[PDB]
Amino acid sequence: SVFSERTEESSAVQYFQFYGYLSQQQNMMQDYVRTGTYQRAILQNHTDFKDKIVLDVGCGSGILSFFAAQAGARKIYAVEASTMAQHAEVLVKSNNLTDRIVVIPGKVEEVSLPEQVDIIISEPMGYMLFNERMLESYLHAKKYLKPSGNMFPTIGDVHLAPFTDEQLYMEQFTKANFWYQPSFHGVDLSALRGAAVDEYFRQPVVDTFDIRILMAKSVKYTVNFLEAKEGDLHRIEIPFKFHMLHSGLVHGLAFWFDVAFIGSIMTVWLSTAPTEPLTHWYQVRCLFQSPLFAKAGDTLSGTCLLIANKRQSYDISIVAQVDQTGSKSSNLLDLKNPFFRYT
Amino acid sequence: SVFSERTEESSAVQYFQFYGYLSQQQNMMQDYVRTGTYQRAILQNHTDFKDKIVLDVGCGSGILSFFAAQAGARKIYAVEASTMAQHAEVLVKSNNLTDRIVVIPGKVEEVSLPEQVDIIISEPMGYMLFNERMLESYLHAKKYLKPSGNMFPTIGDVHLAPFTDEQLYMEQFTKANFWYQPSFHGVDLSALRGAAVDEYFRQPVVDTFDIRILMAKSVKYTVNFLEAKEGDLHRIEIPFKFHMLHSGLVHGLAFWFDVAFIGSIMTVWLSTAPTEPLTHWYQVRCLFQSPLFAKAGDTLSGTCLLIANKRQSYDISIVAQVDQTGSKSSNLLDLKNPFFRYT
Amino acid sequence: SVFSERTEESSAVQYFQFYGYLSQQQNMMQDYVRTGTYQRAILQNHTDFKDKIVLDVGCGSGILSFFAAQAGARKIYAVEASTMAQHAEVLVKSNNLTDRIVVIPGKVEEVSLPEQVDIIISEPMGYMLFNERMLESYLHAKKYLKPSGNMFPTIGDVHLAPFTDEQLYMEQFTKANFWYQPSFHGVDLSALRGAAVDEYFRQPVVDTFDIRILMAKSVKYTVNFLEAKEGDLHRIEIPFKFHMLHSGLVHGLAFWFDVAFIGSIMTVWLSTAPTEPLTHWYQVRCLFQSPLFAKAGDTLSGTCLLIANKRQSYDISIVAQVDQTGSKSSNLLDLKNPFFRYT
Amino acid sequence: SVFSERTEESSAVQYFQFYGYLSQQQNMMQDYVRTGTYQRAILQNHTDFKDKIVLDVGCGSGILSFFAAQAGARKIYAVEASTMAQHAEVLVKSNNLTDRIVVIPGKVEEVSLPEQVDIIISEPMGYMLFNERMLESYLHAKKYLKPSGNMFPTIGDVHLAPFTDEQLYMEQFTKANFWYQPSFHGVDLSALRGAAVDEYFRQPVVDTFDIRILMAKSVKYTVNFLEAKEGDLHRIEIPFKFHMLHSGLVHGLAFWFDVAFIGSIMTVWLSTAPTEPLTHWYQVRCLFQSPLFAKAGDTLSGTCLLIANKRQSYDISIVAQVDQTGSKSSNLLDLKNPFFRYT
Amino acid sequence: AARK
Amino acid sequence: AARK
Amino acid sequence: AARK
Amino acid sequence: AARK
Ligand SMILES: *C/C=C/[C@H]1O[C@@H](n2cnc3c(N)ncnc32)[C@H](O)[C@@H]1O
Ligand SMILES: *C/C=C/[C@H]1O[C@@H](n2cnc3c(N)ncnc32)[C@H](O)[C@@H]1O
Ligand SMILES: *C/C=C/[C@H]1O[C@@H](n2cnc3c(N)ncnc32)[C@H](O)[C@@H]1O
Ligand SMILES: *C/C=C/[C@H]1O[C@@H](n2cnc3c(N)ncnc32)[C@H](O)[C@@H]1O
Repeated sequence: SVFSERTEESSAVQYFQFYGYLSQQQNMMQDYVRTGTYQRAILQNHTDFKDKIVLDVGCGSGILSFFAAQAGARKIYAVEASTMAQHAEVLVKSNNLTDRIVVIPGKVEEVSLPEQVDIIISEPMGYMLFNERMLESYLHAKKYLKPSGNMFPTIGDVHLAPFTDEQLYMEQFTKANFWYQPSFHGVDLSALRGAAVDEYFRQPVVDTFDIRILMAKSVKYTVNFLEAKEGDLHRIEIPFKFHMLHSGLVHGLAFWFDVAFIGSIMTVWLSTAPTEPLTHWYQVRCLFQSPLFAKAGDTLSGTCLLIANKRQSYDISIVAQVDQTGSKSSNLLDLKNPFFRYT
Repeated sequence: SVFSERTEESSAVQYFQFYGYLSQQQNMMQDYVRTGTYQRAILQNHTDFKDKIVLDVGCGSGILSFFAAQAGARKIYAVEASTMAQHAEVLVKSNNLTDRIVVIPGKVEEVSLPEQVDIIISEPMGYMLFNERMLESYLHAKKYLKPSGNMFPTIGDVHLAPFTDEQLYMEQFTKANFWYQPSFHGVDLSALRGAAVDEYFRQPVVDTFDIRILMAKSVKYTVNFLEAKEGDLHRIEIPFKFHMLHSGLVHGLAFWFDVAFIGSIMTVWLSTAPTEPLTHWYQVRCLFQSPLFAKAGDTLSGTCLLIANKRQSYDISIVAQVDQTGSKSSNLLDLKNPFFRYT
Repeated sequence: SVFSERTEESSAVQYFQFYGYLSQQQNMMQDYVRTGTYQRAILQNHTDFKDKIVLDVGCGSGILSFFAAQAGARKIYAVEASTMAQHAEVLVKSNNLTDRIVVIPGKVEEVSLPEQVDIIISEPMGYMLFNERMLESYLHAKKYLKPSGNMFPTIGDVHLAPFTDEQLYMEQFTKANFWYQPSFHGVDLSALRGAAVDEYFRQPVVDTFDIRILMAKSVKYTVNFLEAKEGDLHRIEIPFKFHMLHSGLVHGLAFWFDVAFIGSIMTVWLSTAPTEPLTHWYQVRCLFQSPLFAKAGDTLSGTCLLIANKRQSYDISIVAQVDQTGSKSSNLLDLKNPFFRYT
Repeated sequence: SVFSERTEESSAVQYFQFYGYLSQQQNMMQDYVRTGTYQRAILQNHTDFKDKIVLDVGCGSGILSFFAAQAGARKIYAVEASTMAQHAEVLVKSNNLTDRIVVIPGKVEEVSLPEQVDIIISEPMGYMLFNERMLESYLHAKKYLKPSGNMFPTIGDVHLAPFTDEQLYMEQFTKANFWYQPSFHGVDLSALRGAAVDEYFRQPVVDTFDIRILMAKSVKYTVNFLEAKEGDLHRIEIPFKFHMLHSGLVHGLAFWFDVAFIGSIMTVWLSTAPTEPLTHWYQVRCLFQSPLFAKAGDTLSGTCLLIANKRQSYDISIVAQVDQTGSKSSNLLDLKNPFFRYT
Repeated sequence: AARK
Repeated sequence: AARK
Repeated sequence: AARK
Repeated sequence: AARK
């Protein structure tokens, strides 16, 4: 299938096992910004669901299917590849919705639907929006969508902005300098210090932060889920040209995302920006190997290239330079192995 | 290979990937109780290494091989299956021990050593001793051991004792009762209540505790690595009969382990008991879904049964009953997915 | 007959038996807030008593009739159905007030008075105001009241507000969880946990609490005793709409009451609010079996329905929902079997 | 029937309403001495139950029937008159004992049993053994017992002993002296002080105490349930002659009780004595109206006469004298209305 | 104490 | 608490 | 906590 | 700061 050719089976097994746990469902459900905004987006756009046919891609416990039923949907096909599908079926039975919600266990790329649907709903967003590569399954599901059907969420915006965080940067060497000692119990570890530094810098930092570390207004990359194709997510090139609002040392780029539910009645936004209440997506920061000095008015230009890999994530390549001085930096990061710094 | 036949490939990939990270090596090396005791056991039994052939199973960065070299070993074969083997070779060269430590990359069940060894050293202990199933690889390596050869560690003692900890029980119990809400955002979750409780209490709790919570003297199960065969660890049955020294609710069984290095000069112990300084193994507690009420002087009897699984861990079965009242508690736990509670 | 048609004989027997004890009379009389406020309301409104004809409904030991005499009443008919009427007549004689206070034993619904009265005094308030159903006898006694006569107390205000109290909730939850044991002395009680939770949470909790637990400004329901008909109290519907001032878990609704003595000189208030000094009425809290999560700014709306029963109390039904999420809670409580938690 | 002829219907409705609550069952079940001793008595005498027909009088939740089922009983008929019978048969079905435990709702005096039984089990003991008058129902149940059948418990011993408690005695007048004041809010209450004293002295005191207050060895009144007739409990004359072991003021008599389960294998005792751990029966104390001075070596003789009444309790008449001085006192108490002084 |  |  |  |  399209999923199998895209995914190492060892990665897929560990991925769907992770989502088989009720504790993981609970963690996402207790995110009030997340769950509450999805409910409002669906209920306040009730005409997009009243007497409609709905597909729920990756329904988990089925909470979005229940919101679609609260909004008056006639039939909801809830597809889930993890063992959580068994628990969703129990909830559909116990909530007396067997006539209106049909749980289909399996991958959306491999299951069969009895009919085309009017609207697709899903939560395909990972870290930095794209992590987990679930957006491809979401777009793949458009093969079940009627010609003028809708999608909830409809569009996604990824934001990038340069930041300064001297303490976060120096922290990488503090940790790596453990190896810079000539007699650890009699052993000289110093030859591995450089490898330790490289390892820490390859890790994106999943964390929240104060918005005053940002040094320029964000740049935005938009995906229209109604138009985008699966293949458009294999290689995501995000050029940027920041006009620096503040002078200082740029230590990397910060990432966040917003999705929009564009309904017939209204548009509802779900935002993970650092100016908004914290969600379980937090924000993501990728450090530069070498910081770049920039003064206010300067321009920091470069490219963030996301290359999809078969571990359901992306290799991140960031290149940046201060145009006025020519000093440049780069970094290669593995979005699959982030550092969860928040406490 | 013996390893491949007993391990799922998705789990083994995940496992050796985890141990390829220098940050993980640092975390173990910074445990001074662990590292200092290993060096003590090796240097103080230097006649066990002076001019001997040594096998180091799962050498990681190679620190135990360096200790064996400090003790005067003539040649040390350092086997490591993760990508850490290449970092170990870097340290061997930078420490000018290429004439004495030979890194052999691969799984110890699949490599070939050029000669038999006088002594095997390793750190095969996981959580609750048995997690990671590395003891089987350690015993498997005895095919390379000469008749009167030695093993470091030589024996392993698993201790178990009943504990009372109302706060811990209520923490896990409260988490599971999220799934009691009859109207989570207007959705009835209560049908999944029982499944949630089963999942949460399947998680062993890894952290430390004050010995005041122990309700009886520990029962100990001993594995003699010199005599045990690899297949002995497929099914581990630990019967127990506790003489309750205090009255109260028995919320589960606490586990820890000690290992002894039975050298020719002296025996050195490495202990993870709660009466001893904390190590990175901490201690492990298996909670009962429903605690047992016991009176001082009662006997708590039963069996702890560990069935080795294909995820390099064990399915744990704990059945315990208060003999004086017939009150019984049967529990299943998945050692591979624990709750890391320490902060 | 009006009384006997609405009360089961058995309950009426134990009710008037309870009030026949001098110990109980002392317990109410020692409440200085209660007794002092009544004397203040009567003495400071002496013009409502000077040379007036008074009816004291449920006079107990007669204290309120002595207050009316101190304020100058010409004649006081003190009616009391319990055996305490014998003791009241003893006090009337010993205090040399036989020319002013006439004890009439029996139920106010069954006795005969020689004349109409200018003012009625009574203490008809029970827990949550309405318990004991004595307000109906108080209103029934208006058949003896001259056209523009007064009533002391004149009006009654019931206040209700949502509260957070995890400790109280867990206290009752843990009690009910005794019936979750699968091996109590070898017996599985778990099938009865549902019935246990129902039984335990039907009990209103009578005690006092700090005002910090209230999550919204109280809603008030007013009964004007000058206008109300005794049948108005058979079915009391209290709709409510709370504007949540704090985020958190709503564990139930708290209740208290104030009564006003609206005399010709001044209005005197007797308050049982948690902001006021404690009285022997304390406060009343109805717990939800499952708390509702609410955010500050949300609206908690529903209906509190009190239906009178033949045990001189009320069946309480509380339906509440968080409007923003559709989260709903329905509860049934037995006001005559409360949990007296004060200690 | 026998029950209704001897019981006021109003007393009977409250009685069986009280035992219909799961919280009341829990209180008795949580009494470890009570529940644990009943279990041991039954299980340690397995030959009295194995393959036998058993009658459980007033089974409540059914715990004793499950113990009898644990002991190998062939068939158990569990009779219960309160609404707890519905909960008992829920447990019978839940423990897969529908084939061996038959729940018969109703009074043992009015239900029909199919077949005679080998042994009757029950917990008919109330305060000072006889309160609640359930021993008569227990004895009435012998109409279903096989000629040489057995009864568990087999015999009951009520113990009486003189005590000294100056503070308990003076405490009655301290409480009554509330009424001895000439201007309680302007009212002379003093004429009711004597009535208040009389009221307090009619109440037995249910609480525990230090055994150092007991002034002589107890005298014991024994009921053999295998021999006693129901009519033997209508008028229970307990003569006593205490050989005083201590000199001092005797303020009244303390009461407690033991029952014995006389099985074929062994005899097990359940004791509520103040020398034993506290049970939910506590102990009972009845004050004399005036204390008696006695020296060690004196004899304190008299009679405790228990007269059954229609409220499922006893009127207690105590007369006592110090033989060597002629000093005498007495009291008349209502066991239906005890004072619960414990905390 | 209280009123019941 | 106590029995009754 | 956070997703993944 | 634990093993695995
Ligand atoms: C972020 C949440 C993802 C949820 O969707 C499920 N899921 C991922 N990928 C698929 C495919 N291809 N088909 C069905 N369901 C999928 C995850 O298991 C999780 O519940
Ligand atoms: C707790 C430490 C484990 C170390 O040993 C290595 N390791 C595990 N299992 C094997 C096998 N079968 N062969 C070689 N090395 C092994 C881990 O990679 C880790 O360094
Ligand atoms: C809260 C105090 C109640 C007092 O009033 C007496 N009482 C209750 N109900 C009646 C009726 N219907 N008639 C006369 N007295 C009544 C209670 O006995 C208590 O003293
Ligand atoms: C102390 C516990 C008594 C239990 O026995 C029940 N009970 C009392 N009296 C009777 C009669 N005559 N028939 C059946 N069950 C009886 C109480 O209800 C309580 O459960």
